[PDB]
Amino acid sequence: STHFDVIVVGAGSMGMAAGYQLAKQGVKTLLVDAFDPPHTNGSHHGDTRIIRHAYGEGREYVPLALRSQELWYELEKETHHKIFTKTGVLVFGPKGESAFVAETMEAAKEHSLTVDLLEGDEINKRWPGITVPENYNAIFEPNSGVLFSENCIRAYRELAEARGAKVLTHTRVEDFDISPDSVKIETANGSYTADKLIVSMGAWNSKLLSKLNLDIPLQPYRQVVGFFESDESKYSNDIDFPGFMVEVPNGIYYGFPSFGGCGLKLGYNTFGQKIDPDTINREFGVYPEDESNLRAFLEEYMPGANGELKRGAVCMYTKTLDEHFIIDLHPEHSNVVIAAGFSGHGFKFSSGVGEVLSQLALTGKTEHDISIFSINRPALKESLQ
Ligand SMILES: *Cc1cc2c(cc1C)nc1c(=O)[nH]c(=O)nc-1n2C[C@H](O)[C@H](O)[C@H](O)COP(=O)(O)OP(=O)(O)OC[C@H]1O[C@@H](n2cnc3c(N)ncnc32)[C@H](O)[C@@H]1O
Ligand SMILES: [Cl-]
Repeated sequence: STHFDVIVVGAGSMGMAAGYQLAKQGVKTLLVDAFDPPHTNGSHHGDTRIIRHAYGEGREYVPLALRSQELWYELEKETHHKIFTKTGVLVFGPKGESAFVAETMEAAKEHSLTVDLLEGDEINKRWPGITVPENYNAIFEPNSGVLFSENCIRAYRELAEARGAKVLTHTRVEDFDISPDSVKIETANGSYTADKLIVSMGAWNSKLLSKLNLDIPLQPYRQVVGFFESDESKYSNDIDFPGFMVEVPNGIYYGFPSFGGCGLKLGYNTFGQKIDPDTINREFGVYPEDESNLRAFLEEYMPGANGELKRGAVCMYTKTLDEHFIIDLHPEHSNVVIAAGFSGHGFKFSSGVGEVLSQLALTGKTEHDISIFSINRPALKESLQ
């Protein structure tokens, strides 16, 4: 016997941010999650997340990256939880052989971002612990950095609840009942109604959006990361070792400097096992590529951080065909908002997306230009049942 103004299904990276934005405006919101955010079953754990401004995936992402950065700084001031550390982010690759590096440089240029350009030995000299061939070039962004993702969701939740938002945990939404003037969700713990619905179930979007008559290609991928014992005199955040995302002949890798001696963290971005969020094996090391792919990179580019494995984590990417996000209203229901397919690089934007989702749910529009994330774009191959 309780109606809400807005219901958010999937209170993760995007959903909890949306809940915070809605709650702050006095909007009666209900957030429902299959677990208890932040948790280790979705796509937000692993402790840290890189945030970049100069965007190699496309310069059209810069505006939202900058707005998100400002929002992260605001969150830092609103909670006791640590939110962001300005490690700066280094991007490098073979000269003339990386579209990612090239677009990163062009994005910085087009938006007048503050960055350093260096190559060959200059990279090795500036950052002891990095060893790249002389034919490698790079762009360093000193003002971007590292976000503590679990703290972000935890802070957004605590703030949202303090303002009246209700969070229903360990409740898996199984179906949706949408009408022209209301929305209703079904769960093992009961049904709820509201005026608007926000759908942000991460990897599970690939299995439940069909319940909304949507047939959009979304592939979940098993993506691991490892923390390795490193030479702290070189890889510690304290000695300014940067966060990074680089492209080498065999793919794209990303990493973080050691924080308080937790060890350098590394991940392989271009490769992962195709999986189902309900049957994925979340144990690190069950595939010999888990650890081998990482050490193959370390022994060649950051030899001093190829020590004993301290910790491992298994997480998920949810890719769209063009690897661009999906942030839009449901084509058949203006009272339903969709957030999906962040394709492995959406957390840094979660703060900004929360704001966008709030605007879409309340007004059906947003001040941000989200055209590249249209649910109707061709490269997506979207359709109905
Ligand atoms: C996996 C990964 C991703 C990643 C990364 C490293 C790894 C190993 N590093 C990143 C980085 O350095 N910078 C960056 O910008 N992004 C990076 N990423 C990607 C980012 O983490 C993902 O894009 C992001 O987390 C996507 O957010 P989203 O909100 O989509 O996913 P979620 O956080 O998993 O939240 C979904 C929630 O919904 C719930 N759920 C699922 N099904 C249901 C049902 N049926 N009912 C109710 N709730 C449901 C989940 O429980 C989850 O909490
Ligand atoms: Cl993702």
